[PDB]
Amino acid sequence: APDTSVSNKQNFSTDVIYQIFTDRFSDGNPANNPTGAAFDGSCTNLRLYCGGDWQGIINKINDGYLTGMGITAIWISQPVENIYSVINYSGVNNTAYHGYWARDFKKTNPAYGTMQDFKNLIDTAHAHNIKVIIDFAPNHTSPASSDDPSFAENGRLYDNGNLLGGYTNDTQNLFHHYGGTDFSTIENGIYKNLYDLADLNHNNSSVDVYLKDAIKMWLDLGVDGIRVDAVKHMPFGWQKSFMATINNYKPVFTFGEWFLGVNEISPEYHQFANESGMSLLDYRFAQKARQVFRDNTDNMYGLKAMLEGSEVDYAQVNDQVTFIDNHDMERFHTSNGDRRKLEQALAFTLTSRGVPAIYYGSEQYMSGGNDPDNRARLPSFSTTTTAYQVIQKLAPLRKSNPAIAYGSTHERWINNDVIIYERKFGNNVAVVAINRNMNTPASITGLVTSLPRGSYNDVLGGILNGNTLTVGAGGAASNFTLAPGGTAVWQYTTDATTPIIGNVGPMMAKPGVTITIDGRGFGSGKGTVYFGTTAVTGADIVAWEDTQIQVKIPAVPGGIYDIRVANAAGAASNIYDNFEVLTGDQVTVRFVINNATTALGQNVFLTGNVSELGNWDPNNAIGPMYNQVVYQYPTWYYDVSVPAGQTIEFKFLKKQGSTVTWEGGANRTFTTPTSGTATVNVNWQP
Ligand SMILES: C[C@H]1O[C@H](O[C@H]2[C@H](O)[C@@H](O)[C@H](O)O[C@@H]2CO)[C@H](O)[C@@H](O)[C@@H]1N[C@H]1C=C(CO)[C@@H](O[C@H]2O[C@H](CO)[C@@H](O)[C@H](O)[C@H]2O)[C@H](O)[C@H]1O
Ligand SMILES: OC[C@H]1O[C@@H](O)[C@H](O)[C@@H](O)[C@@H]1O
Ligand SMILES: OC[C@H]1O[C@H](O)[C@H](O)[C@@H](O)[C@@H]1O
Ligand SMILES: OC[C@H]1O[C@H](O)[C@H](O)[C@@H](O)[C@@H]1O
Ligand SMILES: [Ca+2]
Ligand SMILES: [Ca+2]
Repeated sequence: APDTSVSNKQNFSTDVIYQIFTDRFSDGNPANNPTGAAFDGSCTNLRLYCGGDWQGIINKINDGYLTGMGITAIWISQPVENIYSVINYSGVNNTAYHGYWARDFKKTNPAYGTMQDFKNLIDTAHAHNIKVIIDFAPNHTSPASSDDPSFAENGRLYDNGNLLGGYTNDTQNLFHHYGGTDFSTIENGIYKNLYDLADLNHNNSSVDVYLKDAIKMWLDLGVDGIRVDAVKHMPFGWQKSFMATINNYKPVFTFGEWFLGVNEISPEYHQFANESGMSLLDYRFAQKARQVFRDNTDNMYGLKAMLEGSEVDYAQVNDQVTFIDNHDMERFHTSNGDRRKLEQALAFTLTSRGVPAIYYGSEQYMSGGNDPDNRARLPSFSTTTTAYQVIQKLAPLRKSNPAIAYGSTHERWINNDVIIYERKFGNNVAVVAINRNMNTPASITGLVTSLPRGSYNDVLGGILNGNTLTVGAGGAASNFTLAPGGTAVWQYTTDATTPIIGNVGPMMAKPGVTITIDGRGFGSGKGTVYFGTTAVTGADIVAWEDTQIQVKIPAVPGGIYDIRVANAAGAASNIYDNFEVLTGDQVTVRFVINNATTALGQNVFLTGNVSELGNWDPNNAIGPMYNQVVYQYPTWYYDVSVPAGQTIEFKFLKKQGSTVTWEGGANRTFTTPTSGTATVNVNWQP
């Protein structure tokens, strides 16, 4: 299939995602609406159910509202059955309209629809070449008080109707009972409850296996992507085995939400995108795009620096989901904000690297503050707003122009208010010029691009006041004045003669799994895929065509590999690095070490003999381990994804700066379970 196919569930850079709060989009079936205190048909109480459902999204795909816009992926509210309680928080009544308060991950939320409505949504979306991404929130079930078992549904978790347990009298320890987080540390935020949500205990084998069985069920129903909620609040080791479960079973594009505020750059955030096996919502892009295009607290140099810097800091920048607002931010468009600002920011996101996500109602200029006011019902389904037309013209370029789906980003002209950047992938080029100043025209002189000579028409058709670009010899453009608020997109596409890899998904899997390599110039005839210097040819290449290769990961040792393609003619591609071949299936094991006293700045880490534990390398050791919530110093603990069903050797070490102190004695051995979790409780060997 080509890279742009609806069946490419592994990579979404050629897609434009439309993020839908199911309840707030279209009530296509009023018979499934909540009744009583849980429902507000006027949707003026934004914490109640307004009635929107999966039949409503089907109707909007069918009648061309979503497809007219060029949307090729929808991201909907978590589909699982939620609690039915209307919770009163100091006066306001609150319901599970948002899908985040699960009670059964194997059943649907009936307000949204039946399991048959879900399959009809999947099939209708696919028949219209729309991929379906669902939220999945495995961190917690629902508001619970162990002190008051009658509050809400006491966080109860059911397994396809069968009650597993609740928060009060949790003798099985399905949940964490350490109090609520104050967000002071990542550890604190992981093992304590978010607010009052009953925190699931992923170290409990029943919880571990249940959530992994539940995600496989939704993958069996044909979902094409997963947005994981609260990745900052679950153990990294468990989420890496969770990702290995998905990737070793049916790999689909998975990204998580790790919130970053304005100007916050976090190494942990970047480590998570680079090493977890899922990508992230690109809050670094979103916050800077809002600073430059919305709030004017930064200028185009800030924008250039984020684009240049993010291309390096994210190992796979083409997998990051970009957006200018979403459910956790005030809407981009303000009451007194010029609409041109929204239209430019959307033109910027749609032509930028990564996977653009448009929050529902952006095209209808919805404004609103923070939750719940950014989740109002969308007011109109008008197909003629300028913002609808901006998405309609630019979203198709993700499928048709590989420079926009995969290309590098090159700033070609800039000043405080104007950026002209170029996306390049082989000989495919897109050039985007944006003047954010709504008053001053920009005189552009000396612009050089990679466009062949010609008179390029603005793909936006002058609707954001763009113009034709005349390109002469050597990509030099004839000088022009960029209008106040002007935005223009110029492009050139042609065939790639060289194999060029633009994206690979999944990026972590065991031997035997088929990965998807997308790009251009692979040719029709089966060539060679290199994992390191290991050639994979012939029958292990499951599919080969010019834009997409599907190949089985060879049985190489676990570790990180560069991928490279050589077409049938021996021409080799660029290297696509950081592929992790896992040692096998994964299980999360909790390692607990007692009596590991440390100095200030000295932390305990774990390493061992499998790639998953850094292969005995102190620079790649797992940690720093935790030592405050589940166990307290000098006992340290950490949840680590390790190969299932085997004896690993490992040792703990203390690291402070450059100094590694290994524990003495013989290497430790442990035989990991085949599924479920295990705890290793040991004592520091001096
Ligand atoms: C729990 C959230 O924590 C992080 O995001 C926060 C961030 O820390 C704040 O500084 C920022 O101002 O707001 C964000 C949202 O609260 C984390 O990175 C996020 O992934 C995470 N937000 C998720 C999770 C939930 C579950 O609580 C959603 O909230 C919903 O639940 C509450 C109470 O249970 C309901 O009353 C709300 O109506 C729901 O939105 C977040 O919206 C979701 O984005
Ligand atoms: O500073 C690193 C470590 O040093 C210890 O002295 C301290 O008691 C621990 O709580 C800390 O994690
Ligand atoms: O008035 C606004 C209401 O919104 C929130 O849900 C608060 O929890 C609640 O206590 C407050 O009174
Ligand atoms: O057998 C004990 C030895 O095992 C491991 O290879 C450790 O790397 C080493 O530092 C330790 O001293
Ligand atoms: Ca309904
Ligand atoms: Ca948690």
